[PDB]
Amino acid sequence: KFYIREPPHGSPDWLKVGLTLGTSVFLWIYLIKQHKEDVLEYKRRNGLE
Amino acid sequence: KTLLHKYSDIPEGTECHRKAYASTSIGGATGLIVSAYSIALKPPASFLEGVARTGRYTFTSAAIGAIFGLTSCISAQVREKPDDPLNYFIGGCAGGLTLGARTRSYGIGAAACAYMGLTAALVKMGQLEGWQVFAEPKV
Amino acid sequence: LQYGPLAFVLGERTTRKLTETSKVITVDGNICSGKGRLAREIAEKLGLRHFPEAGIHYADSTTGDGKPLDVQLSGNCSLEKFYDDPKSNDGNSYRLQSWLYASRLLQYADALEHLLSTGQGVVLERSIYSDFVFLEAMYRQGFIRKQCVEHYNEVKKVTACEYLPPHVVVYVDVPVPEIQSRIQKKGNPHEMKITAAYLQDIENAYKKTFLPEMSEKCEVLQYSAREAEDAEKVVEDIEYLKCDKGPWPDQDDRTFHRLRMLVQNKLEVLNYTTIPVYLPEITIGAHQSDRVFQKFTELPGRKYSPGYNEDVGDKWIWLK
Amino acid sequence: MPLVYMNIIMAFAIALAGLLMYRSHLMSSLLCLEGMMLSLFIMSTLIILNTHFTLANMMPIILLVFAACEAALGLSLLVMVSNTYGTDYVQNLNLLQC
Amino acid sequence: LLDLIWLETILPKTTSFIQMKMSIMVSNQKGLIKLYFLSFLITIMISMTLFNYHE
Amino acid sequence: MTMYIAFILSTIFVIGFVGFSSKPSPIYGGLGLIVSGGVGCGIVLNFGGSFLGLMVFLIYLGGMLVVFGYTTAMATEMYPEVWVSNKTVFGAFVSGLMMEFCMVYYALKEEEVEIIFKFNGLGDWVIYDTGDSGFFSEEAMGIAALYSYGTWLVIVTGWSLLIGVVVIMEITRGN
Amino acid sequence: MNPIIYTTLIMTVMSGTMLVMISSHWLLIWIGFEMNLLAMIPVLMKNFNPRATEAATKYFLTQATASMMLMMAIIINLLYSGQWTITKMFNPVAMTMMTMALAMKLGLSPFHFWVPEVTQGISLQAGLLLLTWQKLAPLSVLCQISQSINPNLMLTMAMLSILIGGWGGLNQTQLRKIMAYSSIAHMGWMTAVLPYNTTMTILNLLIYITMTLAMFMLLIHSSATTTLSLSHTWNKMPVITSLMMVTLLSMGGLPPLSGFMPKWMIIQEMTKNESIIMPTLMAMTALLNLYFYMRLAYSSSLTMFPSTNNMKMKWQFEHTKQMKLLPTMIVLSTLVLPMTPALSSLN
Amino acid sequence: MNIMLTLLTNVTLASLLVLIAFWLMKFFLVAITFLLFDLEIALLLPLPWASQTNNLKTMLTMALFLLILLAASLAYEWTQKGLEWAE
Amino acid sequence: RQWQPDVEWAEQFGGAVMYPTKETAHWKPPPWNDVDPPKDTLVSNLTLNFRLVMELSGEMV
Amino acid sequence: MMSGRPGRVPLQFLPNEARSLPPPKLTDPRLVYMGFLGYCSGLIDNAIRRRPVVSAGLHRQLLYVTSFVFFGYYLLKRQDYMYALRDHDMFAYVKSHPEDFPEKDKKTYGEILEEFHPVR
Ligand SMILES: CCCCCCCCCCCCCCCCCC(=O)OC[C@H](COP(=O)(O)OCCN)OC(=O)CCCCCCCCCCCCCCCCC
Ligand SMILES: CCCCCCCCCCCCCCCCCC(=O)OC[C@H](COP(=O)(O)OCCN)OC(=O)CCCCCCCCCCCCCCCCC
Ligand SMILES: Nc1nc2c(ncn2[C@@H]2O[C@H](COP(=O)(O)OP(=O)(O)OP(=O)(O)O)[C@@H](O)[C@H]2O)c(=O)[nH]1
Repeated sequence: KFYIREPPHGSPDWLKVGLTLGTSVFLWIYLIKQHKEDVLEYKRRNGLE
Repeated sequence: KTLLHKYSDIPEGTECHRKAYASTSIGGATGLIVSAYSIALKPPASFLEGVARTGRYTFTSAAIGAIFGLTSCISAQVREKPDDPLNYFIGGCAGGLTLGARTRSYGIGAAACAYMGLTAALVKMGQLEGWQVFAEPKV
Repeated sequence: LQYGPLAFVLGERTTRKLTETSKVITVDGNICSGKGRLAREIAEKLGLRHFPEAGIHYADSTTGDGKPLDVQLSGNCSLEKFYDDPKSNDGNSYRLQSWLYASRLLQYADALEHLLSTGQGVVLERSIYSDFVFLEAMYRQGFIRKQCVEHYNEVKKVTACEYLPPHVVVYVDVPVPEIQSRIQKKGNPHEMKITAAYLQDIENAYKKTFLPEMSEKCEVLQYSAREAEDAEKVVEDIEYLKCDKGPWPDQDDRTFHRLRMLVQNKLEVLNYTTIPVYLPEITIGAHQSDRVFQKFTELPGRKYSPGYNEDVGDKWIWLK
Repeated sequence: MPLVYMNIIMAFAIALAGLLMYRSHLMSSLLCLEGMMLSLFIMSTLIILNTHFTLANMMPIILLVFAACEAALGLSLLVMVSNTYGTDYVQNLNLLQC
Repeated sequence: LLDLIWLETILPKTTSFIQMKMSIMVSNQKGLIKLYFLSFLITIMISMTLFNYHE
Repeated sequence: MTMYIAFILSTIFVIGFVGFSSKPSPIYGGLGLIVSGGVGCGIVLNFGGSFLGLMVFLIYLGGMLVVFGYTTAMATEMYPEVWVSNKTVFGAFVSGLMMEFCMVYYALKEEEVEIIFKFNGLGDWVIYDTGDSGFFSEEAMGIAALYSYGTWLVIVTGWSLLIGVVVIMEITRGN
Repeated sequence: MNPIIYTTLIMTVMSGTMLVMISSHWLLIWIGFEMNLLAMIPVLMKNFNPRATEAATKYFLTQATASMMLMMAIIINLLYSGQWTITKMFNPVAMTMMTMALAMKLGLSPFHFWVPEVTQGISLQAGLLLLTWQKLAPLSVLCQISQSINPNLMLTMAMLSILIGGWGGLNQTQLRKIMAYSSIAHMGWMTAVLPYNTTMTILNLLIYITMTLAMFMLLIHSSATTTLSLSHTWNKMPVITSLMMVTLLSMGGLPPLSGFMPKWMIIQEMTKNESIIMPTLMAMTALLNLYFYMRLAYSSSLTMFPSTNNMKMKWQFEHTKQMKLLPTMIVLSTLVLPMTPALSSLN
Repeated sequence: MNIMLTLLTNVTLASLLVLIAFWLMKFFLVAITFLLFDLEIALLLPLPWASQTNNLKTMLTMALFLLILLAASLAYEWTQKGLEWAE
Repeated sequence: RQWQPDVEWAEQFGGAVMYPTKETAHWKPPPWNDVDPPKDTLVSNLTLNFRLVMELSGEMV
Repeated sequence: MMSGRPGRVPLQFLPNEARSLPPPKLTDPRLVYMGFLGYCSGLIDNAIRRRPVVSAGLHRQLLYVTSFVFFGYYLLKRQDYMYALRDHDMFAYVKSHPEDFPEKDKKTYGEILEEFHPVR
């Protein structure tokens, strides 16, 4: 290994990254969920569908 | 705005003495303000020097205003066209030539028209057309 | 994390780690006056982290492999060049000193960081406060010029102000005829070419200014080279004292947060070492600087931030 | 508008001029800086007492209270000037010329 | 004469020169509180009274 | 003058106000405003603000300026200012008497003083009302409501003062 | 200073500025203003150098004077109305008296004299707070009382700000000073439209915050204070000065770089109000801002400047500062122009 | 009436006597601390009337808030040298 | 190679004021530390004639 | 302008009746621009930290894109709401003040003169 000392990012910080995907997957699933009933509610609020 | 109304109320090309007195009052008033700031931000020597600088700034500003009012009114009724924008423009060098002589260098005097002459002409366009510089909020 | 605000908030102090064996030792002396060996002796007697004397490739022996880099790639100066040609046009003389002063300054920061993170004292040779004696001596014979001095001391005041002075200074006194006769015994062909004039200037600068100017900041532990040989003598009275002089025996965790803020930021310790003073001997134009930096880029490891070099073998780049 | 109100109103106007028209010693401005709020405090009490605005008796105290922190902030900065130059003289208060 | 002596000194250089002089004293004050706050005094006085902004 | 007693109280308030605002020595400037501070209390006292009048004595008069005069003590100019040292301070003082005595006389006239605002400088005694206060004191009840109605006012005042003490020590320790 | 009190001293500054915009009482409006000032001074004095003390004195003297002047804008209002509610001012004299009070706290007309000097004295981190966060509070009050504001009085403050703000930057070499002068020029822009449509003032404020944040942390990352110090930054970190050039042009207002969005909206709003001379001179003198803008860009990355031998040291070590939210700030401050119709969100 | 009449005669009786008897950083630090320790005294000076309010609960919890806040401000000065007159 | 700025070009953008003038002739560049060098020490080491000559630091001897 | 309308409970990012509008589709060109800006933030972040921008961590960039896409969609609804509100109350007003906007009569170009100006 080139570096004499392990650098602060020179390792996969599993807890941090696993949180990052955890943030995104929860974010998208909320997003696709929220669009669903918001569309569905708009369908029935005006009497479309 | 007593001074502005005083100058505007005098009909164009009429009562040149009134116009000249009205014009030099505005010039002198502006000359006082800039001199006061100049003394403020740049402290002069003993009070005689302070009033000397005040005298210079007021005299130049009053001179520019006085003759400009004279040329503008004169240009209006001698040519018998009061609505002419050029009426004020020739005042621009008139005011401009005055500045060029007060500093005793016509290089500033030459540039003095092209900007003051246009602006003096520009003001006349504003009065005729109806331009508003500080427009009241309408929309 | 490091002393970054969160660590200080959670209660991590620094006075808690400090003990009686927490001092800065400047075991200086003369040109090859044997002070290098005394540095190890003092370090191993009281268990202080020893720092080898700062050179041209010291910073090279801090990062990456901790191995010397190309002189063109790191420093562009050569002490041997100054040793051979006394007054050249390439400006190796002054540029050697200023790079030396920066290397010593970085060494000082590394020393303080170790002390402020362990509480264990540190010994250093030719501390950054000493450095000015060489440069002024180089000016005495004409190695550098008047305009050269202005850049160096300007860097000195803007940098060395915040660093606290040492606690212990060991001036190994060796007299001029001995040094001017010992340099033949070394045998390294570069250091034979040493003028007695340059030597004569360095010692008189030391005793008359190096010790007194910082005597009020820490006590002067004068030691002849005869005293330097008897390491048992010098180890008693370093402990026999307190070093009440200077501002070090007054600081608390309030200033220590500031001190470990700067030393941890290695870029910050030497950010002021690059003052835009356009001295001819150190000013490098864009063309040479660009090519050299581009040469620095595609070197191993240096291409990216540390730990982010796929060429070295840092796996998980797509995740880290 | 009653005369007593006029007298306090002009009292500030000279105080505003007194602080703005500056003198060599920085102390005197600090006296006038919080002097100007004394007229503010005095007149404030006048309206509320006159108008029987019982709840608005809140203001006269708290107005002075935070005016005190400013004065407390005031001379505390002043001593630092005195500890760096020797006198609070404001013509030397120009180190930021550049 | 015309192209690179007058046509560059009428619009370009004159405006540069005009902007030069104005920026000369705008950026060059004295750093004295007395002069500053005094300039405040006129500014407040002239604002209420003589631009007639109160009317 | 009995009818316009507060007017005399008010006039004395400004003349001392002008004197210390004329930038005299800080000790002398202290005198100029403390007498102004005391006389202003009489104005509030005469209107009925018993606590407010007495309270400005304790925190402003016997408060503010004691530590203020304390600071001028350590300033200790080798050349302490007296009113005769410079003619600028006398010029301000004779000025401060000038326009004050001017428009009060114009106030003594037809009473259409219209500098900035429109003032009718009649006898100050007219502005009061004819409504009794019963048993409760109007001033006392208002301030006492700080702990019943001044919920947000007391919190920010308490919080700022705690911030006030920490900032004072933080900026005086000098790192 | 100690971080825990340094945290809460800054934290109260948000709290004081928060209180200004969330209180309907005139007294509480001043309450947050001077709690804000109380905690601002130590952050100015964080470095504790004679210049830092110099900067704090000017800032305190200016800010304290305005706030005491602010009370009597309230007091006369109370004197002629008996209302402490934050709405339409009822007294013309108090109204101008208020506008000068708030303008000095914002520093647009020759009240601006402290803005360059104070900025230079304080550290770069403290400069960030002064020109970004301690500017919402005066604008918060102006937004609420905008309808009442005197049109001639406010616009005159605006032009004198941009005119001086344009001229002042043309001669300063310090990066902090030119930053301050450009901040003055932008401040004239927002307050210019302020009487007309407050949504555009807020949009200008929200947009103008982005570069001023982005530019400051970039300088802090560069650790540069003067133009020559900025010149050397290309060698060690050629990337950082490259992004600084992009955001520097965005501050100038050249489409499609977002930053022309506020200027575009201001011109359109003023034109709808029949005021057409106001925008033209306003836009024309914005070129004055662009000159020393490009001048910084000329010496930053566009033409590599001479470096120094000691800069070879800096290449070996990597940055330790965290500069949080920098990547988002740069991107949000240069390419958000196609999302201009998001203006209705601010309404 | 009587209040100034008193005030008048005491001063003159003192004025006559003085004429007849003649013709015949830490020091700063404690100063501001007192000032900042004096203002909230004026906050809690109205309190005997405050105890007459209908809502004792808010009054009791609030006057207690200032006193403990006074205690905290004093405590902060005590621990962070503060009250210690810098030697 | 293309032209690159030399030292003289840097000196253009290197003064205390970018466009020098007589009024700003003596203006000096700010110190790089942003710390003006400390002036003469304002220590009140007043020696009190207690005859016992004895100095104090405002409180402390 | 809006600020002060009847039924305008403050500190609300999406009033209830705003949901009676067509929600933006996830393939909205405005929305995909939000995602593009988020991606550009990811490149800058790695460039700022001196990392292999193209693939210097797929976790940091993924959050950058998702966060910008999220904040965009909510901003879009409020964007769509206010513009719908801006046009809505207009139609109520335009029928509330008929006399202020009288329909001018329509006369074909067979009547209106335009005094044609020749070009030479
Ligand atoms: C239609 C109604 C009006 C009719 C009358 C005509 C208009 C009014 C009169 C003319 C006013 C504009 C002309 C300039 C007047 C002020 C001149 C002045 O200040 O001169 C002093 C000085 C110039 O000399 P200086 O550069 O100092 O060099 C010598 C140094 N020892 O100055 C300077 O150095 C500073 C630069 C000049 C001052 C700043 C600009 C002042 C004018 C602003 C616009 C005024 C408009 C007035 C009319 C409209 C509004 C009412
Ligand atoms: C609106 C008009 C335009 C406005 C913006 C203009 C910007 C430029 C203007 C001129 C700037 C000043 C002059 C040039 C300065 C150069 C600065 C610099 O640092 O240059 C050298 C440097 C060396 O590269 P280095 O930093 O080592 O990074 C290599 C990649 N990791 O180079 C760099 O650091 C540059 C690194 C760039 C990396 C780009 C990566 C792109 C990845 C694209 C992925 C696309 C994926 C598409 C997928 C499609 C299907 C979904
Ligand atoms: N210009 C300059 N050269 C320095 C400085 N400090 C050390 N040197 C050089 O460092 C080199 C090694 O020091 P020497 O004393 O000659 O040899 P050494 O092996 O360190 O021996 P000891 O001093 O006994 O430890 C010499 O070329 C010195 O001139 C300095 O501050 N400036």
